[PDB]
Amino acid sequence: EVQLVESGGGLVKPGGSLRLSCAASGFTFSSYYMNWVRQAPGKGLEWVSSISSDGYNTYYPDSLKGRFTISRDSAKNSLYLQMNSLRADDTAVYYCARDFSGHTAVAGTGFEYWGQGTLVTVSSASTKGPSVFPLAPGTAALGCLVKDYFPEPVTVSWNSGALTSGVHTFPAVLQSSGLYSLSSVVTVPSSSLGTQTYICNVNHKPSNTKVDKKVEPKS
Amino acid sequence: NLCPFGEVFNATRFASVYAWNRKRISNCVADYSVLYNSASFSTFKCYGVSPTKLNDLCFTNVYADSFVIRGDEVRQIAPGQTGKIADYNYKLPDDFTGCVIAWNSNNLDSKVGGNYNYLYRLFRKSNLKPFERDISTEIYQAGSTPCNGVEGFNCYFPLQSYGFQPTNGVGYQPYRVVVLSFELLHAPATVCGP
Amino acid sequence: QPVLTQPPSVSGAPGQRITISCTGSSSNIGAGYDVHWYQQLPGTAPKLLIYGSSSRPSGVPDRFSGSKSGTSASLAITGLQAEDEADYYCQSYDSSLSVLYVFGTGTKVTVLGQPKAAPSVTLFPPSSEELQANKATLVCLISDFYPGAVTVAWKADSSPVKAGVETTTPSKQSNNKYAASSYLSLTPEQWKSHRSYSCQVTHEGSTVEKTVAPT
Ligand SMILES: *[C@@H]1O[C@H](CO)[C@@H](O)[C@H](O)[C@H]1NC(C)=O
Repeated sequence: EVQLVESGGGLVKPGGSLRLSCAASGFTFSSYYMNWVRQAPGKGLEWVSSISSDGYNTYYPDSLKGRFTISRDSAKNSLYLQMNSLRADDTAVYYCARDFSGHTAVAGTGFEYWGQGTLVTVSSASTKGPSVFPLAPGTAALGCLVKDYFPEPVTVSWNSGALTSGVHTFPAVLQSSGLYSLSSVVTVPSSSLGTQTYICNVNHKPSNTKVDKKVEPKS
Repeated sequence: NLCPFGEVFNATRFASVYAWNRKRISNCVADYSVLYNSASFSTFKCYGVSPTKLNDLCFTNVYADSFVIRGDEVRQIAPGQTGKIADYNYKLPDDFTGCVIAWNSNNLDSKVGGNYNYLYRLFRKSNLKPFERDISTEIYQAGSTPCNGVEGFNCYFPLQSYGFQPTNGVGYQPYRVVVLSFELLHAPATVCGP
Repeated sequence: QPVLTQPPSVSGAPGQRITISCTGSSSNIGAGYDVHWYQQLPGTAPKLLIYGSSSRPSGVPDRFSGSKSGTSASLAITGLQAEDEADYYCQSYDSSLSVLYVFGTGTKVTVLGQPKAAPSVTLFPPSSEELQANKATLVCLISDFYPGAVTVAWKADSSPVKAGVETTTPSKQSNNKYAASSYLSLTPEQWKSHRSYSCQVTHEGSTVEKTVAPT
């Protein structure tokens, strides 16, 4: 019942500023401490910031040197993290978390609930939209390739999410040009290729791009 | 003739914020250097006077107000502040002259399973005037219908318990607060400094 | 100050009991603060697993247990299952306003007893749309192999292709197996000028290869 959804992540130039938002639902918002934590890609977890239930107390670690600010809004039941003087070392997936209940023994010590997390990439490069190409085909392989995009991440669904069985999405690779590329495939029976259309949907939030590609068997 | 600041700060038991304890200091010399040089205080903020010049001045009436609050509520003990504690338990005036001292007391005022002795006032009809102390326990009418002395629909007990635990976060841990108020009214200046 | 230390990885076969240690100091664990354990599945956000150093929320089976003593804590998993392969993080609290929430190093737990699986290799030729854009990429997908250690080579009809090869490190699949991908980049000229292109995958001394043609 407790929903926490993050947004605002993407590309930010080094030294720039970025605002991350986290919408919360399913609980009394003004009754819990709220927190921001971060995880670098393939690295551990680091607590970033904390705010009290009323919103007048802010807590940060000295490592951040006070360039992060946390605020909360009960009129929208949202939590905001503002980041200034950003650098490449701040590139990470950021989660908004809800603390424990005030009527417990571990109040204000942990992170009971977590959000989906949003990727913040600090780079001197430029955000670029992706190009989606069809990988055309007893069973057969049916794929589509997302190429030349920056920064991470992208999400691939099939037939607006209706198809889930046999869908394998592969991790991206970093090309020498500095652009990412991944592919998504699915194993489908040969007969239904003659009766069912297959659409793959690619979402690239940092560039605000959505693409629907039709993959059809050639020859 | 040393001022008895020891029995206030070094006291074993502290009162609730809604029933904050008050002691008056008179006919003595106060060595404030023992206070501001001791780094055992989380917050030590003075308004209208500095800790140093306090040792060179005299005042007619000085009051030490002792109570216990939450950590994230220590911010409310300041002039021109709004919040539950400030509005309903302890209010400081805009022209406040004096010092506010607060130190963590988790090892003393917290216990496993919860310490529920400390209470604070949750509701009131109007905001609390400065230095006004309210210890009434009448049922707060929160709307249209009267309560007749029972709880329920828009009828709540004005006082709620804190529930301090040792494992809680620093914002939930108990804090002991002493507010020193020096007034210097049209009266003999009974307290002074060396 | 500054983090809690855990073993980098703990492994065990399905059925036995494994333990993950969490070494704190007198500032966080020895200060009287509880320890929490979070489990992170690959590609997902961390989820609370243990709170209060011994208490589990709803949905956590009794196989997970926690303990703390002195300046250390421990998480015990009894009857290991293939679904427990994940990252486990311990966490504590510091009274100092400059530290507060202290996170553990993190431990990767892997479960043994899986049979070695030959990789499933599928090769794709450049799409007609890509050639219309003066580009061409070869896509080689590897999936369902164990252990996660493969080597990928590309052949120019018999000949090396080391330029334009991008290969991803093997990543854990949801079925506890592993997947990987390799890409070859070239202009349409080399694609057409060669009869065939081969993606070769070597795994445990056994090689599986696929070939595509511009026909
Ligand atoms: C509390 O006792 C100690 C004992 O040395 C003393 O130094 C201190 O002054 C006393 N409290 C205060 C703040 O006066």
